[PDB]
Amino acid sequence: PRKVREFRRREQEILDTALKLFLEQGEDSVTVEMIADAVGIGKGTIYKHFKSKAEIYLRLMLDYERDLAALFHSEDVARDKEALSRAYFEFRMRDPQRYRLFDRLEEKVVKTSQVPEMVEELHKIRASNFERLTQLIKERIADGKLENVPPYFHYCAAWALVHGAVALYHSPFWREVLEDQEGFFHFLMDIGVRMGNKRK
Amino acid sequence: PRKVREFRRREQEILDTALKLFLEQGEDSVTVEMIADAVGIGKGTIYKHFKSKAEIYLRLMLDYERDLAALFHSEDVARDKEALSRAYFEFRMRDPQRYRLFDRLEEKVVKTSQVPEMVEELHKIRASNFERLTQLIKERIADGKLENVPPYFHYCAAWALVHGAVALYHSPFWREVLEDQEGFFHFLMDIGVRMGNKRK
Repeated sequence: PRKVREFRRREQEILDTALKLFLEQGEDSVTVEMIADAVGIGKGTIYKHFKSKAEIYLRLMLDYERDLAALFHSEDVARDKEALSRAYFEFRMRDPQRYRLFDRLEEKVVKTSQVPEMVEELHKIRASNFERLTQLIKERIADGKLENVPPYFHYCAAWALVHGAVALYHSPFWREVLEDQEGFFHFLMDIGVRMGNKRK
Repeated sequence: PRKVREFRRREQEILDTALKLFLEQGEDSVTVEMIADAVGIGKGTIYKHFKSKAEIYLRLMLDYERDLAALFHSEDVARDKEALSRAYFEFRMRDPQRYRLFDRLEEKVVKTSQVPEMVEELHKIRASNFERLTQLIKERIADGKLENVPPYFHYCAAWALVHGAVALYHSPFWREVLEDQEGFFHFLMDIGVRMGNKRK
């Protein structure tokens, strides 16, 4: 499996390197040559790893859902809720600058020359994760922690917050909160986990 | 006297009439001529009370803040919290399409070199309202309701939600949330009043 493991290493750095390159400067402002030079493998191996620039885009967005999927222990026997729900909220807001980037890339790629094999593969896992989210809510309404209301009361709520906070970390002058301020983050985590919780 | 009250009818009604027209039709798709006929008076009549269409915009946004100002009963000594905290959120989300209308209207022409005589009054009234909000936040940490963290931790949360919900009340598929479910509102109300509260 040795020829395999160094393939995955080379491929991963190119993915980690590239993400900084889009997040730094600009999403459109990078090319394979910049990513090739940032890793220094001379624009030929990266070609073998990923055929096009757009392929890296979705491979990032695919892997983003793979980790959110991996966060969901996916086997729903007992296990601790809330804490997984916290791991959810921590995950959604961990890189608000990355969040808005991925929205741009889906709006970019899907309309313009989408490589649909990964786009159509993507929506499947996104809809698969959505199911696991609504499932996570139902188990939490069953225990009695969360309030007994339709699960789209909640999944829309958990969506409205995460959409607003990322809009906070972005639109105005709140560059104070964006960097450091781990007491707003863990405060914001407690906001989501305690959102809709029942009080007698 | 009797001579006074009839000024207020035209101004109030035409503004109340007009506000509905933008939300139904479009903010830019309407003109004073339609608004003159929507209540059925001469355009010349509207002209004396209100100068141009673009100026009509801010008088709504001013009155929206004028009512929010009146809501914070700094006149009153007692000062009932929580219900005022709900009255805040109830006020902010009662017309989420109007919030985006005012947000969109600010994004539109009024921001760029149009009737600034009215524009700076808004910032003054908005910044004055901001004071009463952060004041209400601090007073509620005094009682022990909110968690003891810097008082704009909460104003940032309460802003991120209200920005997300308005984006939800605007989300593509949610035509039910506005009129079918009145129980989603009271769900968010219990969410807002109980947002950031301290535990044992």
